[PDB]
Amino acid sequence: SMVRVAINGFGRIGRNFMRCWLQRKANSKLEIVGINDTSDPRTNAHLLKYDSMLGIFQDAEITADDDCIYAGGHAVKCVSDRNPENLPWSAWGIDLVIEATGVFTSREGASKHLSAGAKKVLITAPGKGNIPTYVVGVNHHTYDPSEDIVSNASCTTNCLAPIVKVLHEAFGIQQGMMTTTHSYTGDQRLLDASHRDLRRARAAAMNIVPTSTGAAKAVGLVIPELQGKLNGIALRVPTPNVSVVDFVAQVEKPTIAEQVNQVIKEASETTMKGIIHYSELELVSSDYRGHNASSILDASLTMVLGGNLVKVVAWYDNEWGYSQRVLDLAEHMAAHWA
Amino acid sequence: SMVRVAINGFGRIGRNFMRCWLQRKANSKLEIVGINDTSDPRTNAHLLKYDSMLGIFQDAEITADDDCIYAGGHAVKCVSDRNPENLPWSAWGIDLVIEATGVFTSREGASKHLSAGAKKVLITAPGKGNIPTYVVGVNHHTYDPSEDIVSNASCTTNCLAPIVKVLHEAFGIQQGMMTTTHSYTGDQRLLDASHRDLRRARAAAMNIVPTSTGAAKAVGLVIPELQGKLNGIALRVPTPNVSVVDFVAQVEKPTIAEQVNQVIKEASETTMKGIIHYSELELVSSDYRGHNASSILDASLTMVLGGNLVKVVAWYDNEWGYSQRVLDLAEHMAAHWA
Amino acid sequence: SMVRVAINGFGRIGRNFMRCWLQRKANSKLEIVGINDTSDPRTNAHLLKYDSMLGIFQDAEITADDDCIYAGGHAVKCVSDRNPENLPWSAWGIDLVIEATGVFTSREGASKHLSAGAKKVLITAPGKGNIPTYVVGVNHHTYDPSEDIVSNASCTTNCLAPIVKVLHEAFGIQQGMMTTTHSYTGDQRLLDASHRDLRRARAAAMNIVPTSTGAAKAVGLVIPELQGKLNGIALRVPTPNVSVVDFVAQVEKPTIAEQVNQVIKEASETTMKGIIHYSELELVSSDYRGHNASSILDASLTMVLGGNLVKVVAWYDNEWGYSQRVLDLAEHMAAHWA
Amino acid sequence: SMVRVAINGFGRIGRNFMRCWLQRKANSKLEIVGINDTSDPRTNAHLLKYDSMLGIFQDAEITADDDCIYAGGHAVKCVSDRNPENLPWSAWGIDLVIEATGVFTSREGASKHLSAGAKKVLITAPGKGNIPTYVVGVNHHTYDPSEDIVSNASCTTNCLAPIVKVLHEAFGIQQGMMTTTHSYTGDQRLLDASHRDLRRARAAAMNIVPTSTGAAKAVGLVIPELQGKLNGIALRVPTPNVSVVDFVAQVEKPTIAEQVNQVIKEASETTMKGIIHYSELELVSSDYRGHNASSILDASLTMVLGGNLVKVVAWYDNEWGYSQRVLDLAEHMAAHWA
Ligand SMILES: NC(=O)c1ccc[n+]([C@@H]2O[C@H](COP(=O)([O-])OP(=O)(O)OC[C@H]3O[C@@H](n4cnc5c(N)ncnc54)[C@H](O)[C@@H]3O)[C@@H](O)[C@H]2O)c1
Ligand SMILES: NC(=O)c1ccc[n+]([C@@H]2O[C@H](COP(=O)([O-])OP(=O)(O)OC[C@H]3O[C@@H](n4cnc5c(N)ncnc54)[C@H](O)[C@@H]3O)[C@@H](O)[C@H]2O)c1
Ligand SMILES: NC(=O)c1ccc[n+]([C@@H]2O[C@H](COP(=O)([O-])OP(=O)(O)OC[C@H]3O[C@@H](n4cnc5c(N)ncnc54)[C@H](O)[C@@H]3O)[C@@H](O)[C@H]2O)c1
Ligand SMILES: NC(=O)c1ccc[n+]([C@@H]2O[C@H](COP(=O)([O-])OP(=O)(O)OC[C@H]3O[C@@H](n4cnc5c(N)ncnc54)[C@H](O)[C@@H]3O)[C@@H](O)[C@H]2O)c1
Repeated sequence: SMVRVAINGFGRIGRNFMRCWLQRKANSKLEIVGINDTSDPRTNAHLLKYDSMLGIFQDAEITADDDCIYAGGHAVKCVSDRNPENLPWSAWGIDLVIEATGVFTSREGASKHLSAGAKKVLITAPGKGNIPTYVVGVNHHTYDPSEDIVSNASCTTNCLAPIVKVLHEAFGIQQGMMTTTHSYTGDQRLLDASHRDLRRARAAAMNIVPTSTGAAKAVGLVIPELQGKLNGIALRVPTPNVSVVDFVAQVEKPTIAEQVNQVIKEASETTMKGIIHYSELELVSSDYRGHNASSILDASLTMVLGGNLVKVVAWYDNEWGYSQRVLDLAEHMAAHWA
Repeated sequence: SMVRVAINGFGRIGRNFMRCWLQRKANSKLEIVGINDTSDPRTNAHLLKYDSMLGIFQDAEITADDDCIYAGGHAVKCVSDRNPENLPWSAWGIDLVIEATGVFTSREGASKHLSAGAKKVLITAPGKGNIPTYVVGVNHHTYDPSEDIVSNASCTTNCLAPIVKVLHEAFGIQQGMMTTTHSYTGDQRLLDASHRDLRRARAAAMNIVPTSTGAAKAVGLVIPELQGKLNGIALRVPTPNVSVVDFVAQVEKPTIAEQVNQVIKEASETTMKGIIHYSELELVSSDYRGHNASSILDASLTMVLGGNLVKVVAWYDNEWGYSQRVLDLAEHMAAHWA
Repeated sequence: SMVRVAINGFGRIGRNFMRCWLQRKANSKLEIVGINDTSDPRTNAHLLKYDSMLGIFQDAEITADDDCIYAGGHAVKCVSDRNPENLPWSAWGIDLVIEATGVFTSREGASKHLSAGAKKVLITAPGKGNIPTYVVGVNHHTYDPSEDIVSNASCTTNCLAPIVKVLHEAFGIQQGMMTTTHSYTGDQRLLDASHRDLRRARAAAMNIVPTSTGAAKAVGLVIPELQGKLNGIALRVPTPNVSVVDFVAQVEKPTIAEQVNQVIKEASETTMKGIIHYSELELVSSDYRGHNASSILDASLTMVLGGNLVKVVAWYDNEWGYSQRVLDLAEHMAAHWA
Repeated sequence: SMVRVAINGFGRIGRNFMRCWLQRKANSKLEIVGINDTSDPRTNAHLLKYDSMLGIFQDAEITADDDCIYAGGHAVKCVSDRNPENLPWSAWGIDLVIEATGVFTSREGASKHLSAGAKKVLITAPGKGNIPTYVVGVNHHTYDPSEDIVSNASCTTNCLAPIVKVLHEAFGIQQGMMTTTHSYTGDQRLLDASHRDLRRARAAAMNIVPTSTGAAKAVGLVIPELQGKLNGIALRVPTPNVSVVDFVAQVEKPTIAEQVNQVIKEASETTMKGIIHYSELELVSSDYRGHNASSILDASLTMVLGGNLVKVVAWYDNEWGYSQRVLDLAEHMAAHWA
């Protein structure tokens, strides 16, 4: 029977994850039975239904009362406590917590759900410290059913890793530089305001904002042969969703642009089907909203110089594509449950 | 000698106020000696100098250490405590606190600065309850030197009131409706997220967001004859700064557009000089950045029907113009410090 | 059998109209057989399918060659000539031309399609001079089957007129002021550049840009009792689509907000069904994308002072809603093709 | 005495060039005496003074009549003819034409100014065909005084070339990939509309838009040893001005990030002073508005892997910094006039 899931943090990723599940609900091993968030159920049902990016949820009615959010007859219990130790996970029989607050990414933070009664936690972000990290289509079959806390990495890592994996196997990646031109996120400020990062303090819709990213080093955890070989940065820019990765690799086997493209295309039809999509179309960021792939290779932009310097460019829907992956990782854990 | 001022909340209004004061510092009866804010002095010195809206501060060098921000040799002490009861106002000899956090606008909230030792508080927002409210150029000469807590109203009210006062005295305002088309503010969300107001919850730079405003009722507190005669709404739109008021009045004395324009132009040259600016130019919001007036009447947009229904439109820089008026109100209180 | 329609100008309105028709194609008396536009069929097929605002067209396959656009097997002939006198309207047997270029809105301009062979022209904009103007749900039943050139007015007029008509019949509108806070359009500039209107010359996505509008006077042509009683302005703001009308009326019959709301709700359920939608929800512009109504009354925003000064606020999707009404007007003309 | 200059095309670059000159007018060998543009002098004086990006021109009064634009007593003659063969260049004694329309970048196009009577033309864009290309601080001392038509290259080339030149001399560039994350320009569409490039057809303020750029190949013309070794792309993003270049080079001499930074910093103090600025500050795009350097190296973002794969990141103000360079190239030509 079903794995009972709770969502902790009903934010952009929490609510995209819930909409992904509501559309794949008929063939799932998961049942979302609870949400904890700092707001109330009426606010949250409103935001679940009325989304500036995804539009109005159509498939089922979404309603709320003091206690619950109702999404097409399914009643999802709600609570509101900032400290996960106090959560009613035992009383609700929660198996798996989708940890989407952004604030409990270390083992000590995420463990508080275990001590409140949950059996496992899936963190929708890179882990801090020693937390096993999975990227679906790259290393998710190495999942160890005895792990209690896992990470689904970041959106950028889920875009980059599959492409790196295909290029590494075909050409041998020796070193690699990435830049993601990335939509702003809720971590940034609307107008100039205090922040730990002096660049992310700055009005997000008016600026190109450079920032660091662990995505390129995190690829080394999911593809252990590349540990320490990749580095990169992020530029946040004034769009609200959809991002793009530009990756330049120094490879061992000399090649040309048509061959790099052919290798990716073959992978997108076979071993990376559903993970990498190969696009030959001249599209822009709006067109990739709602796309289900982790990475959409923009084949016209591929270029190679001197045999060994390879550049590829891939799109990702950082909210929705990432949430589809969280859901796939969760379904995978449900099918391998101990 | 000088009135010693502390800023509580070094946000958009706090930092605009500080820049206003640094440029009018030679003519001033105030001396800013302290800042309380939830962030540290190095962050705040960086944000003071580097502003997405105002640009790089040029007049003087701005530096910081653990304890202080230095703005052209002047040392501004810094502290960081969310609870104003704990603040060192007696120890720093603070006379006047500029209350710019947005969070202590009731008498009970603002009184915590008195009990920490400040002699007076000027709230940079409408007051809740019974707090005397002043709009410079409308009723600031009614200020009573024995008042310990005052409000400088909102940006919208400072734009609307002077125009209303001139139109009321010339034509007799019987009723009036206002809509402000207003730049987004820090109160709104960057991407759809929880908020007390379900409209302000929504991505601010992607949406037109209606909201309620007390600006129109607050005009009745500064022009007591009009209490209960005005109402209005706000539409937040995707610009970071500069706003516009549209005001439709039912008046007693029949008139036409040219005459309504002439009455405002006359007032802008005499009794409202420096408060209302009259513009015959066809400008857009960007052109009003840094403008010092509380209201800039856009004269081409004035229209009248049937003698008695009058529409006027006025611009305001909601951050900078408003902060100029906080500074004027403070200088006025300094000059009458009995 | 079918009325053969050609689209002249395959811009935002032309392409929205075509999508409207492709989704209502089974119930239709029209058949779109031709397009004239300044660009070629491959470009136009790409733009028809890939739309930043509407997303990717899903219902049918859309393809092109040198001569034609194919939308689900239906072949739409294409030509590219700036001068409508040269167009092959007789040769293609065109009955009705949808004039959507923005450039042939006078009788003399629009008559060039007649002289090229079309039997009638429907202008997707206000007409200049003496052109009969229809707003569906307000005066479209006065359409006269012998009229050869008609106007569907503007988006703003389609939003404002039905509401005015309901309020006039219930309360007696004596005078009225309108401001539309309107999404930017193709008529404006991306960055400051030359334009007939010095305000529209200015960077559209960075500014609030006031402009004149004939929408309020045009309400007098569709509701002849109100000719000369209404006036208004527009403020263009940095959203790409969806607009809002704010209307302040001086009325004869004293009233209050609840009653004004009840009169509009009643009309939305009966005589204005499908034209006015009544909303009690706290939504923002993004939520009205794709909405089929000409006006969506935002009921919480309704306010009344002194019995006789009434403010209402209504949303409209200026591209899609308006195009639905062009399609309805065209279906109406088809049904009465005497 | 003075070189008499005319501006053909009074667009973003034409008007930025004019403001650069008005501020450096006291030590110049150039005198701007005429403008040709498709609009009239009153429109153009308005746009010259009221700029959404640069703000209100302060230094001098700017006025216009039917014939002329006046900028602080200096009367600049205006004409309006799309075809440069008809221009009054002989009658106005024009020596140098600043060709800023974007439409006369080939030798045959630009020569029409010579045949109207001008002696030289400086194209504010890459040339098509065999036109000598200069980048100030890279190859401008190779100017040949007998050349009648020159190119100042693009904004991206002016940012990239100086940095490439310093890296090549210190490390030996073997191959190099660039991506510029670039503000939208007037070449793009405000809302989805026809364009030769199917990506630039798309709403520029709502999308990340990839496009090709000749900047990386054009570096090979100004640094002839690197011909054919560089390639790259552009991503247009929703900011109106200021751009950033990300450059990844494969170099011969093994190095680390601190050494790459030290070499650039030393060049910025000496041979590239005024061309490259070295910044150690954590700033965002808004902060670089109005910056006079061709390239501002963001030193914190530099990274190196395996000795030979080097990434650097540099900002540029694509309007203003580029126009300063156009002015410097023109002054250089004036000082070497034959
Ligand atoms: N593009 C993306 O948005 C994206 C993609 C991949 C991963 N992520 C990661 O997913 C996580 C969430 O990011 P997001 O974009 O949803 O941010 P968000 O701020 O929209 O969502 C966080 C939610 O958690 C709530 N919250 C905060 N602290 C809480 C607490 N102690 N208890 C309960 N609820 C709490 C917030 O109110 C909000 O509802 C972050 O770790 C982020 O790094 C984001
Ligand atoms: N257009 C405008 O921005 C505008 C105009 C007029 C009035 N106001 C009003 O001015 C006030 C502030 O507006 P803002 O736009 O500057 O907001 P903001 O969020 O930029 O500023 C608030 C500042 O105070 C800090 N803060 C919050 N709680 C605190 C506490 N308990 N102790 C100390 N510091 C705290 C924040 O960290 C921030 O630095 C509000 O009352 C607002 O309504 C704003
Ligand atoms: N919100 C709106 O967009 C809106 C709403 C209602 C009405 N309108 C009106 O509809 C009309 C078009 O608006 P739009 O927003 O679609 O503009 P747009 O610029 O997107 O569309 C015009 C189209 O016609 C083409 N064109 C221009 N001149 C031509 C000629 N001589 N021959 C053939 N084709 C030509 C353009 O290339 C473009 O494809 C205008 O009259 C406008 O006022 C627009
Ligand atoms: N970031 C930048 O804007 C940038 C930087 C470097 C180079 N450039 C180049 O500078 C040139 C101008 O670009 P821009 O951004 O000023 O564009 P723009 O469209 O703002 O300026 C072009 C001007 O020329 C006018 N014009 C067009 N055709 C004409 C003709 N036949 N005769 C006279 N005037 C005519 C236009 O009306 C406009 O005033 C282009 O070649 C562009 O590639 C642009």
